[PDB]
Amino acid sequence: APQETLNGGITDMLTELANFEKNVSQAIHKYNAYRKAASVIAKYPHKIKSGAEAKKLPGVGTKIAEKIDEFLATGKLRKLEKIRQDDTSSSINFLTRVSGIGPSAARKFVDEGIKTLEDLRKNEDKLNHHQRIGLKYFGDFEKRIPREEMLQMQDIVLNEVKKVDSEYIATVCGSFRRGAESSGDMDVLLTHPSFTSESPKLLHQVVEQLQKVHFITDTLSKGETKFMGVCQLPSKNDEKEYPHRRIDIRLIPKDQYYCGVLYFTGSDIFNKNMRAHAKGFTINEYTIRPLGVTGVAGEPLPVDSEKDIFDYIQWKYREPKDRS
DNA sequence: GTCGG
DNA sequence: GCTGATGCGC
DNA sequence: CCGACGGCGCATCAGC
Ligand SMILES: Nc1nc(=O)n([C@@H]2CS[C@H](COP(=O)(O)OP(=O)(O)OP(=O)(O)O)O2)cc1F
Ligand SMILES: [Ca+2]
Ligand code: NA
Ligand code: NA
Ligand code: NA
Ligand code: NA
Ligand code: NA
Repeated sequence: APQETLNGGITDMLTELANFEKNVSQAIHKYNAYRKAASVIAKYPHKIKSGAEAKKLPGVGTKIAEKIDEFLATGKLRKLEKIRQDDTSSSINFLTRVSGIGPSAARKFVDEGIKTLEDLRKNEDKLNHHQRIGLKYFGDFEKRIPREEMLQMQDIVLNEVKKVDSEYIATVCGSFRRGAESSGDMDVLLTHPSFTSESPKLLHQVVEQLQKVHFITDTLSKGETKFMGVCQLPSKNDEKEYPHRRIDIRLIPKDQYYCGVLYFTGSDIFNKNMRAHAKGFTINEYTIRPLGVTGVAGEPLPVDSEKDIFDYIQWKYREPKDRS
């Protein structure tokens, strides 16, 4: 992609606006509007000279064009400069960095004068379990995970899953599967021949084994098909500890596995494109369905490889590396 | 906020 | 007790 | 003008 020195001032401005819309205004559609605009501008291979120029791009409209004109004329946006100074809004925005504190919790905290991590720390009884864990690992959860460490993590997960039952299949998806040099977390998809579209404790026994070997250290949420938690690589006799990392584990039916793998591999942006580009078809995380004459989705087609799904749409098979 | 019925 | 709604992360 | 904009699983809240 183009160098960030091209339009980084504009992209950074739009992303900061997007965050205030999500976290303070609770205006999720304006957050996505600003993100879309920032993304289309990030990809534009020219230094923008005017709001009119940017307005030609899809997702940039009248108001972002006007903001780009103020930014180019002054190096700032009055509106952003003001909200950055605002103790209430800045504090709400900041607290949403804690995993489990969304815009609603953040506002409620700030309204009670709880505005900093220090205030959260003093008020543990006002936090739910997930929020306590997000606070405990605030710094670690914002660190990226080098690929080297992801491989070590993958080694542990695959070894322990097979130890519980050698018929499991486990696949690390997300940016790792796309060969990224670092990841934000570990996404694991799990299946087992006994669990299909029509069919005990298959997710639990895996989570329990990873806990028994002290890889999984905390649990954010855990149901029959989705686990969200925290893990940590072991360190040698005295290296400093590794950071705690986020890990998800999803149990998916065997006959929907490849649609699962495709979906959770991503990127989010690739999937949107692959879905939008689907001829008389609709693809979700579970299935690929042929749309009828009226646009109604019919029955799921059988799938025994990611490629089958590319075939159905006559889409040129991209490998995970090329789904960016 | 942007798009498009 | 329970159902359904909302918040949340992704 | 005005509605769509992603949808899922789990934790927790609101209310019967
Ligand atoms: N909000 C999201 N909704 C999605 O459907 N997705 C889908 C399902 S998961 C897949 C991309 O996965 P992630 O969200 O794990 O992001 P990633 O692994 O590509 O990136 P990162 O290394 O986790 O930062 O695309 C992603 C989202 F972030
Ligand atoms: Ca991920
Ligand atoms: Na609002
Ligand atoms: Na435009
Ligand atoms: Na948060
Ligand atoms: Na109810
Ligand atoms: Na993820």
